[PDB]
Amino acid sequence: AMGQSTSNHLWLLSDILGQGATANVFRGRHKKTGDLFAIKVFNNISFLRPVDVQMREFEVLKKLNHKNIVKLFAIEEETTTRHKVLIMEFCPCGSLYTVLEEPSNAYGLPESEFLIVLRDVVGGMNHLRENGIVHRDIKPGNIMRVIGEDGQSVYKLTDFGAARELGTEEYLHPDMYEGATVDLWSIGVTFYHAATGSLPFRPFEGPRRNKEVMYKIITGKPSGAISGVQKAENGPIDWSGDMPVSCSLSRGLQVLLTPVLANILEADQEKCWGFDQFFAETSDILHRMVIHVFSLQQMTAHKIYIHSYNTATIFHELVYKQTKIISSNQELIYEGRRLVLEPGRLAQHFPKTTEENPIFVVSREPLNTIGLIYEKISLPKVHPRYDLDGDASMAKAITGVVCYACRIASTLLLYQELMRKGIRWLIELIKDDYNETVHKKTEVVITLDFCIRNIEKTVKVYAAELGEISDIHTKLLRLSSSQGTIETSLQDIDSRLSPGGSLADAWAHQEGTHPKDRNVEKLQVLLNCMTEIYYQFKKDKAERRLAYNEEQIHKFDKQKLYYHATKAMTHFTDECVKKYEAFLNKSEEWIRKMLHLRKQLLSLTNQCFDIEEEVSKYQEYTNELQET
Ligand SMILES: CC(C)Oc1cncnc1-c1ccc2c(c1)N[C@@H](Nc1cc([C@@H](C)N3CCN(C(=O)CC(F)(F)F)CC3)ccn1)N2
Repeated sequence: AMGQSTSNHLWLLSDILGQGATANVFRGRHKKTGDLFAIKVFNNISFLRPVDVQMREFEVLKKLNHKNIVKLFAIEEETTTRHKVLIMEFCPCGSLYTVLEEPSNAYGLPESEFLIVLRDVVGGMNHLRENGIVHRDIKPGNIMRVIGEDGQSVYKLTDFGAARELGTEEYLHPDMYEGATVDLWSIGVTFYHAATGSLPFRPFEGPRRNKEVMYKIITGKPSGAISGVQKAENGPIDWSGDMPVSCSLSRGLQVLLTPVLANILEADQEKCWGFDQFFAETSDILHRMVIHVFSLQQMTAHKIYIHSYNTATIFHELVYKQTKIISSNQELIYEGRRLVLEPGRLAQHFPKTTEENPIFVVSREPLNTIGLIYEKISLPKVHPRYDLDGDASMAKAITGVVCYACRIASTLLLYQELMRKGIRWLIELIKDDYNETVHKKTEVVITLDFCIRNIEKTVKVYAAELGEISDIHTKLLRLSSSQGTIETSLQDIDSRLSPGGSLADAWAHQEGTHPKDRNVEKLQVLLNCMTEIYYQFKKDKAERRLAYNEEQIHKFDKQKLYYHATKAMTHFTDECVKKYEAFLNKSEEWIRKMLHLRKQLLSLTNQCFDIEEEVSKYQEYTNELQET
């Protein structure tokens, strides 16, 4: 229907993207070119109208250009109203707030996506700081997303510098609710929200007329606690200086991210960081690369963040911080071959590793098997009330839980398939140690046997030495005999290394789950059915009221969403989880049987080397006879 216009651009007010206090932005096009731009039509601008200062202000912001900041192309005045309109580049993909509405990120964004936002936000925020311009109000609803040429998102800043001539309540700083840290506060709240999927400080009901408690939480924040939430009405505050279990981030990343947030989330400027320390420590985190490590004994995958110029000694040490294995017993395997790392080798030249093909870590010393430990979350109660707004929030919650369950279920299958290979490779590598012990033993055996005969023949070729010649002769059979006693014990190990030898991995090819089971794809089918219903309830919430037929289909759909969820989690716990714990139970035992075999065969190999010294002495010594 009706739609406003300008000299160069036009748009209909139906296509609405954002409703701000001073303005409204809609989806618009250029009057020749037809390209999309965001139209900021200023509403109620007369008592201001500083065509004096804002002219110069917006002209300055126009040429201000960077890849991580929304570009202001032009400022025009409307035809029908003489209103001033900023025309900016259109971000097709929404804001960070829109992505956090997605249930897949209800418990936090993917680790990779978190690094993109973090990198872009700081760089954009840093570009305005070099110009002195500073924001304070940075919020996911104010951080837009577009898709870059490489396909991965690029985040930009967009509605800053609007606080001089005339913070989100949840992202406000304690003293400003009623410098250096006051900047950094809303960003840390943003970063906690992108990693966890929820806000740091939460009263029980929430941000309403009982919001005085919230302010006490912020003002009562002890130490380097990054979060504080009361789980009951008017109850105590559960404080924590670490991140939750539902966090999709790797544990190695949390160790570096935690100090940043603890130091950038505190009201006192005495003990809190500046933009320089902040830019330094996070930029420190982004330049490090990731090397994927799977501890095969304990079944835990790891992401070690290292600078490319760091050595392999701190690498073993940092690995000790996550697997707690001392560097000298840590043994690496890669692409099924053992891997030798010099203590001073740089990380740039490490082999290329992924989570589906990492560097395995094995230890001779026993280690407990932990597995993936994630937080068990059940479904919430579905009320029969028709509150569409309530039905929408409940849809995001219940669908996000199954998203979490489906990611873990996808992680558990990865762990098993990874366990299965690392086990199959390990035995062929330890048998190579077995291929090598008889190996090196054959050098001793024929030299020894013939050596005894030369001494056993010289008695025929030719009282004093004859009595001991026999005695050395007894000892040479004492050792040829012991060469004979261990020889029997190594073929016994060979019977177990053989298929069906009580060490085979056939158990691993049976108990757990496989991609052939297709258990993860099955849950995404039901989970997709649920999200469209979710995005539909938002669409019904936007109407505020629905016609009759649609309200009853909405009541039909809201009930199938519960039935879908129960169907998936039941398939999750009764098939995927249980068959995983059974694969984990038989996993600790087989390593015990493998590490036991590795220590005995170990000894037999040194006993064979133990013996080599004895035949190296009799090799010479007695043939070492001196004579004119
Ligand atoms: C909101 C306030 C902070 O906004 C500003 C304030 N100050 C300065 N700049 C901005 C500013 C600048 C650039 C842009 C935005 C805001 N919003 C942004 N794009 C968009 C895209 C979207 C995404 C979900 N899709 C929605 C469907 N869809 C439409 O077209 C529907 C239609 F057809 F009905 F329109 C295509 C777009 C959402 C929100 N913003 N792009």
